[PDB]
Amino acid sequence: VLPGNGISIMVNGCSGKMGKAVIKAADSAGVNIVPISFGEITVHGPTEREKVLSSVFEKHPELIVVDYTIPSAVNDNAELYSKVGVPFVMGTTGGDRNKLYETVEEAKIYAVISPQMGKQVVAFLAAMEIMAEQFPGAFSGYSLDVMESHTAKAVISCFQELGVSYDISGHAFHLYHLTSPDETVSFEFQHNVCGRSIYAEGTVDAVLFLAKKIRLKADQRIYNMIDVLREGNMR
Amino acid sequence: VLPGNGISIMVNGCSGKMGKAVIKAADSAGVNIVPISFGEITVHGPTEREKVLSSVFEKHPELIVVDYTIPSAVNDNAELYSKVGVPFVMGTTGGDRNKLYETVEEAKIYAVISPQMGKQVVAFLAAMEIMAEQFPGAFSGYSLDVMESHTAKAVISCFQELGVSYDISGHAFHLYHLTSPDETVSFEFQHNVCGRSIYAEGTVDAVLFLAKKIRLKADQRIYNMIDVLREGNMR
Amino acid sequence: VLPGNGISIMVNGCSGKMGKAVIKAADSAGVNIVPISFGEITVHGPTEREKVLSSVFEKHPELIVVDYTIPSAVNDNAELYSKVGVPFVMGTTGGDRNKLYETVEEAKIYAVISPQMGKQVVAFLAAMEIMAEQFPGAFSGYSLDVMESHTAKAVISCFQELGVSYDISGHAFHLYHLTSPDETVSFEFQHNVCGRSIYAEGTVDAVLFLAKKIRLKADQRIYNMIDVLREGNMR
Amino acid sequence: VLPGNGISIMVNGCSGKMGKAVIKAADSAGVNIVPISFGEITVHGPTEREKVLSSVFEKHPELIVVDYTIPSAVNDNAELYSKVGVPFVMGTTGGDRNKLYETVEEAKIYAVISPQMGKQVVAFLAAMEIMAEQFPGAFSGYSLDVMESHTAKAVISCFQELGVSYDISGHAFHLYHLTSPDETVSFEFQHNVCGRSIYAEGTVDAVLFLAKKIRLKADQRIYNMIDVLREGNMR
Repeated sequence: VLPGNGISIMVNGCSGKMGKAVIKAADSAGVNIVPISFGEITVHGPTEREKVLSSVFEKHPELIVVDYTIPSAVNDNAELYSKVGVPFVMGTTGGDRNKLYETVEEAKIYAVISPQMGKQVVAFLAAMEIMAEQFPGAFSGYSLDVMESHTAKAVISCFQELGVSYDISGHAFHLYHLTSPDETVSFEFQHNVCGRSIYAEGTVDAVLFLAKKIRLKADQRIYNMIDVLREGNMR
Repeated sequence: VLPGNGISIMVNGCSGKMGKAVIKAADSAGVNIVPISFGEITVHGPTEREKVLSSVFEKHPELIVVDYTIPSAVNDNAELYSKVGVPFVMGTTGGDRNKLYETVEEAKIYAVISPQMGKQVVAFLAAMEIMAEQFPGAFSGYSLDVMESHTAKAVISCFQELGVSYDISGHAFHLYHLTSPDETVSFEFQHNVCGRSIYAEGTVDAVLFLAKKIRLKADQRIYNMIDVLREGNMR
Repeated sequence: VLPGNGISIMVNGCSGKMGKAVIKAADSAGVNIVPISFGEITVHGPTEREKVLSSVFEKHPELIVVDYTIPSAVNDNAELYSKVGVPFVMGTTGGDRNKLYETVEEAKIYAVISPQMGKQVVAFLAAMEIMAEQFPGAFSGYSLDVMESHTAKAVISCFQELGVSYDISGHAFHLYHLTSPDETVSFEFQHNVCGRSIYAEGTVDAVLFLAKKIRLKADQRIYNMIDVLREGNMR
Repeated sequence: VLPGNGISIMVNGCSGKMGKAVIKAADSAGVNIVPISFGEITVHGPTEREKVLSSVFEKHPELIVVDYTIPSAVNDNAELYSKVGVPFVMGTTGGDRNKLYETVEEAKIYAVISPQMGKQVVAFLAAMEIMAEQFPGAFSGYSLDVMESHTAKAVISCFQELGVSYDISGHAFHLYHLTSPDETVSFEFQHNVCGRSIYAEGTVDAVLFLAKKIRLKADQRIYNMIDVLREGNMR
């Protein structure tokens, strides 16, 4: 019995390398994928939007849209989902973020919105944010050195809250090096991603997460990746 | 105005390389160090224990003992502090741990007891324990590889709680490597300590922490390093 | 003036993810790519091999074949190149390696044969082999720990020659950790590859290398990646 | 049969933390240590230098001096050894280096002079220098990032010779990170030392090395750590 069993997604972003990875991952999970898309699959022109989508959501009431698109399209693509009344999971970056949440909360529609869908990265982030809030000053006097490439903005925000001083594509690489005042203690965290699979699997995870909240007819309609993580592994 | 200003410690362990590091660190903090010790400083024979110590604690009511000693001496050295009524900070390992806490709670005496006093290591531990409890399963399917040398037992306990599979001297070294199922994501944590300075500074930290709880006449008498970390930097 | 300027390759392996990366890299270098292939490009059936290829090599005398194929095809695909008399660069693994060199040396034909074409990896290898031969025993008594994933067989051969004790897809990851006897010294080497671009660029490098040896009418006909590295950067 | 068996050293630097580590290491190797010293052991005033030392070197013809001292004392302490005619191993930094070699080559006296005595560090250096000279340009276009603390000047000299772009106490730490142009390949070297034991053991190694060259009545009188490494492990 697959866990995606009984769930359908529409993947608006079918051509992007991200969209593909999502398709691959959803297919593994047993999530069925409807063969229509927007701006094997039949892609659709950017007119007649409501009617194509309303009639899919009518034919597939278990449908959840996945949106991985363009910052200019966010506020537009969200105004569409809310008028049709279909839940969605959106990891796209950009747009009037305040207007985008406004749109969805007036619609009382169900959604997961997180510009970052690598759920393992989020967890490490959240730990280092809990640590910074629970144990203020614990690393007072330590220095931080960073190497990166082409997210780490919160990480430095935490280490400052912890008392430290400091000055989607293929690969990503992050290295953070904590040194003690007398330089006799070093901590080092290092992070390598090759591909977008980690983001796919987290998108699928939000999907499965969000199907459950719909089914349970939950009162909160809008969720983030931390919400997803707290539910536990649904796989 | 130093923060150790107004605080005195007796360092039972004056000859151990640890004891020295504590002395060095306490001296930096402005903590005054009484020149008597047990089993520059005048070391004392293991008889007449109560009287030597009672008359120091009478002469120095702001005294806090620091104990870094032998596992066989723990339950004995604690029964002494409680009869004199002097607060202590004990990082020694071993002994009947249940009998040792029993001894101190009957005395209603003030103490910090943590076999691990590198407070930065504790914080990382606590983050990874919060993460494991808040986000069950977040790393389901990841494999863990470990390299070590001559603590990491909880770390593997967490990563199992997070869904992962797996098979005091001079230096210490720990490396932990998390790999994703498709092996396209890696996290790596690495940890090097050279010396005992990190433990000294944390012992001093518990001391300053514990002076405050005494002064404030706090109701809880027995604390651990997590308690110390939650107070914030006192330096 | 591109450095691939004036050079043509045929890429037998046009469909493999490796073959693609080679095409991408050769295109950057200015290497022209003929649109025929074997077992945009027109792929050809596995019969009439000599005639198709003889007439390309007649039409394109500056042609160099690149072969990234199947171990069963090595000894066969090499017997073809030698009868036509066309230089090739082959990174495929497998086959009767002794029979494969026999085939080419009787033909007195020009070739680069290296199952490993990431030239940067080869260099590190060669350094650690020079070190092992020049400085026998230099790491006598050090221990070696290794983490890997899905090459490192020589690396351990070296470190044994240096006195140490020990027990093509998307990503690759290698970590090697040298620890001193008293465990107060650690060296750590770490190696991450995401993609096949590094192998492409080295294949192209052998190509440019081999065009020069042909042009200069050099007496040695068969080369490896070390030969390529000693020539210097040709880019 | 210890390998230091039959060899005696005088350790001018008996009080420095380095000198101690050397003593510890020489004692392990079976090297006998004479109980006189300069500027258990009896330390000597800085006058009557020649006579004290001439009469030790007369009483102990197998003596080899080890010098770990002050830059101002180098040129002076070397002029002393040469007039007495006693071999020495000197890792001290500073002084007129040209005048210091001049002094020793006129004396035709036997010596090892290397400001760096961690022989394992030297080996890695020499490999990366062989690599830079044998394979010019091999890392053309790679970027280099460096983290350090309180040597690496040659390392960057090599990586520039390899085509890369770039902008004695307790602990030491070095991390070097090589990234490919498309950022899909990373190499990382990392280096941690805690203590001076690694330098001691290399000093002892030069000593044993130098006893052999004396015994064999070798024609070259002045050696470096590379010479020591090429002999092989003498332990």
